[PDB]
Amino acid sequence: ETTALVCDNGSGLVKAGFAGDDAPRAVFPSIVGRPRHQGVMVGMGQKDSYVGDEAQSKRGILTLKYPIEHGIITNWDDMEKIWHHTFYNELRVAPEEHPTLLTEAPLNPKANREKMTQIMFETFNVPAMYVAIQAVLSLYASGRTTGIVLDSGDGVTHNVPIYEGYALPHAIMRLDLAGRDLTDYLMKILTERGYSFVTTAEREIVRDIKEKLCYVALDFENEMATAASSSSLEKSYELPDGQVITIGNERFRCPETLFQPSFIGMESAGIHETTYNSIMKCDIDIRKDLYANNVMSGGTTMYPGIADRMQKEITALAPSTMKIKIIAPPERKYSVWIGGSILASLSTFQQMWITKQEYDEAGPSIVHRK
Amino acid sequence: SVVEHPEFLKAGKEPGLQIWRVEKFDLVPVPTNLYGDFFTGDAYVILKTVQLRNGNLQYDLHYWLGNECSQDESGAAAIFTVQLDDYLNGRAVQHREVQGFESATFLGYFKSGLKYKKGGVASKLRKVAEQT
Ligand SMILES: Nc1ncnc2c1ncn2[C@@H]1O[C@H](COP(=O)(O)OP(=O)(O)OP(=O)(O)O)[C@@H](O)[C@H]1O
Ligand SMILES: [Ca+2]
Ligand SMILES: [Ca+2]
Repeated sequence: ETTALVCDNGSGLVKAGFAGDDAPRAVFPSIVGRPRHQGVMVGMGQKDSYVGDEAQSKRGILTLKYPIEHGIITNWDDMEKIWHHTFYNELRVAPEEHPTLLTEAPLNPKANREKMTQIMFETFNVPAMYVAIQAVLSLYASGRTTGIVLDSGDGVTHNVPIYEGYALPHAIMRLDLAGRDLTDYLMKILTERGYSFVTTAEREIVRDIKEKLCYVALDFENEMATAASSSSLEKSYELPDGQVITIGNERFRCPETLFQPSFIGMESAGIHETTYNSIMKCDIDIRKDLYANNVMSGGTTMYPGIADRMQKEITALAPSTMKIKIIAPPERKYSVWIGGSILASLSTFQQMWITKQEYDEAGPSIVHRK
Repeated sequence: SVVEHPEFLKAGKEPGLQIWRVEKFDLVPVPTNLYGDFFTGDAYVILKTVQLRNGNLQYDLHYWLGNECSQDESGAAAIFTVQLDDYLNGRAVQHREVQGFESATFLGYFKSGLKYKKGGVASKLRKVAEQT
C-alpha cells in the first residue's frame, strides 16, 4: 500500500504527518535559520541553514526568518528548506515515493498555488500532489459541510463561511491579529508589573505563559473589578531558572485583544464583529445555518472561555430570534491537518490527486483545473 | 474533472431511498432489508430521490451521525455528501442529521420508525500518542 503525507504549513508551526493518522506526527516552528556572519570564506565545515527547534537553539549565531507571513508563503527559497526538513529530517521519507497533500490559506493568490505545485514536482519529484483550503478542512473534520469557521493561528485570523462544501469567497474576512501579536502584548503588559522581556529569546518564554495561564473573560469589566478586589484570579508560574512569578489580570487582558484590537493600537473590529460581518455578507437564506454552526479552529482559539464569550458576543450582534452555537472541538489545534488526513484517505480521493504525468502535460496551471 | 465511484454510478437513477454506510474510509451500501437500523457508532449517507411532475428528479442528501461514531467516519460522511452532490451537478440539498435530533423530513422516510443499535464498524484512524 502507497502512503500519502499531509503537510499543513502555518505562519508559526508546520503540522506534518501521514494520511490515516489522527494527528500530525511532526509539529515544529516554521523557522529558517541562517548564519548571521557569512562569507565565501566564513564557516567552511558548517551547515548553511537550520530549521525549527535546531534553529531556535542556535539562535545566538543565527538570523531567524519566517517564510510564511500571515498564512501566505513569502520566501520561496526558505520554504524549500522547510519542506526538505519536513521530508528528510522529520518524516524520514523519500518524497519521490509519496503522494503529498498540502494546505493553503483561503484567498491564496493563484501564482502562489502554481509555485507550490512547481516546487513539489520539479524540486521534490513527488508522484502526486494536491492543495486544499485550511478552513474548509477544519469544517470537514467537525463533520459538517455548512458552517462558518473562525481560524486563528500564530499569524492570521480568518472568518470563512462555507455552504454545502464550498467557501463563499466574497464573504471571507482576514484579520492580521493573532497568536504572535498576543504573545507580544503579554510581554508589554508584564513589563508594567516590573518583569523584563524584549528580545526574540524571551518572547519564547512569554508564549508558554500565554498558553498555560491565560483565558478569556465572559465580561471584561466585571473581570477587571473582580481582579482589583480579592486575588482569586492570581496564578503562579515557575521560570526555567527556578524563580516563581505571580500573574494577575493579564491572564484575561492578553486574549481580550482579540475582541478589542485597540489594545495593541489596531483600528480593526474584533473577531466577534468580523464574524457577524462575514455572516451578513452571505445570502440571508443561509445565515441561520451559519449562525448555528460556528466552528473554532487553530491554536489561538484554545483559550479557556473563548467559546462562551463568542457565544455571548454574537447573540448581541444578531437578530434576537437567532439560534446561535459555537463548536470548539478539543482537537482544534490540529483540525486542519486532521481534515486533510481524512480527505487523503478516502476511497474517492484516488482520482483527485494531480499526477506528475498531468503536470508534465499541462504545467503548473493544472492546479487550478478542479 | 468529476468524482467517479461504483456507488456514485448507482445514485439517484430512479425514485427511491438509498442508504450507504461509511466503512473504513469507503462508501458501502446498506442491505435494503436493514434500512432504518442505524448503528450509533457509525455514520451514514442517505440519498432520497423523488419524482417531480416536470420529469426532473429531486434529491435530498442526509448524512447521519451516531453518538459514538469516530472522527474519520463523521468527517468522511460529510465529504462523500459534498462529492455525491457534485456528481449530481449540485442539484441535491444537504442535511446534517444527529442521533436523537433528526429532522421531521428524514424521520418521515422510515414508515415503521427508525431504530438505533449499539455498535458499528471500527475506525481506520491511527491513534497518535503525545510524547512521554
Ligand atoms: N493552548 C494554547 N492556548 C493559547 N494559545 C495557544 C495554545 N496552543 C497554541 N497557541 C498559539 O497558537 C499558535 C499556533 O497555532 P496554529 O498552529 O493553529 O497556527 P499557525 O499554523 O502556525 O499559524 P497561521 O495558521 O496563523 O498561519 C501559537 O501562536 C500558539 O502560541
Ligand atoms: Ca494554519
Ligand atoms: Ca465506527
